[PDB]
Amino acid sequence: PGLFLTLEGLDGSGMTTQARRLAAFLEAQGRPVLLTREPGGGLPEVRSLLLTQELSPEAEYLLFSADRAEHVRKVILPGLAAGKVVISDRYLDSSLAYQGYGRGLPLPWLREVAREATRGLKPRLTFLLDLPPEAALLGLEFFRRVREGYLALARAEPGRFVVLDATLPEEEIARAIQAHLRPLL
Amino acid sequence: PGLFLTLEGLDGSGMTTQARRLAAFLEAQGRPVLLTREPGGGLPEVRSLLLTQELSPEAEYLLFSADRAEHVRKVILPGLAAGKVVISDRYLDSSLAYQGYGRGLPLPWLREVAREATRGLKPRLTFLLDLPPEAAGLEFFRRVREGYLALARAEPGRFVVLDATLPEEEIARAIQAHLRPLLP
Repeated sequence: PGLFLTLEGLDGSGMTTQARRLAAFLEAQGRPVLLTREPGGGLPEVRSLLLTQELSPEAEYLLFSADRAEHVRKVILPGLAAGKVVISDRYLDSSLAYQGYGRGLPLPWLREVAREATRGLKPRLTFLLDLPPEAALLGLEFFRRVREGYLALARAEPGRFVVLDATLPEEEIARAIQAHLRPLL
Repeated sequence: PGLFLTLEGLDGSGMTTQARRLAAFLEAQGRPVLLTREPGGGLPEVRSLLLTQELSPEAEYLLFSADRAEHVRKVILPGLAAGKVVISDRYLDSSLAYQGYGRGLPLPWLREVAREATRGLKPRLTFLLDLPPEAAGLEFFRRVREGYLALARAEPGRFVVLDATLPEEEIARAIQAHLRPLLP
């Protein structure tokens, strides 16, 4: 059957740690799991470029989208087809937050592009690890737009987003995530 | 105000040669010219990623679009703003023909992606060098070749369809003939 779960938030919100703890939880339960991430899960070279290059928001988004399109087709959908729980550390909501709310691109266009890039694939649950930019493990105005952008996305889809306080101890966050996930297993 | 011109067609149709000769002709008319190309005129690294093995048509198109977005923004629009004739060896019609007609991606999606990527910028004229597909698998090239001709049928004022098998000098003179009413 397969279950698709994502993690989202600012860099340093503990997403990689929590994706690893979630994967381990599922391993403990005997449930096959695939852990993956964006950018780079589709086209690793995109990650390397976005690291080095200054690009227009449109070009940045379109590169992210290409990576995502490959990621969905070659990694995520085949994992789900095998009945795995697939966890992605970042997915489309990251582009919406950073390129949309952060860099100002219009959301309906972002979503139209994404419609064919993702083959319409949506996470069943998305865990947003919310904190102020100053708490992540001026220049801050961008990151505040992104943080508020994520909160905006979450309030628009309360049936998909679970918003957690990312400044809580690591173990407590993991237990909150497990609690939210248990009904879906 | 500038003038935006493109060349299109199958690879080996002589597009690069015609782009070059066109730039020369225009400079001889005292017109400043910017000669550019896709892929690579926006993000030269897109050429490596484009060769990625078994790349999905969607990913391929999105890669071309990223380069195209940077190309329009950083090269072509600033060129036009400076009053240059900008000639691009390939532009959006390349994606529509190859990724749309060839690889089967839906045209309306290709266009909606392109709307922001290109900021609606369209060439005044596009010279389509129509080449037999066996000269460019063959089934793919036949779709692409025919796809281009469909595009040209659909926008008959913008497209100038030329026989790629004619001598270079004849093609160049035909391009020159279509351009004279846009020059003083």
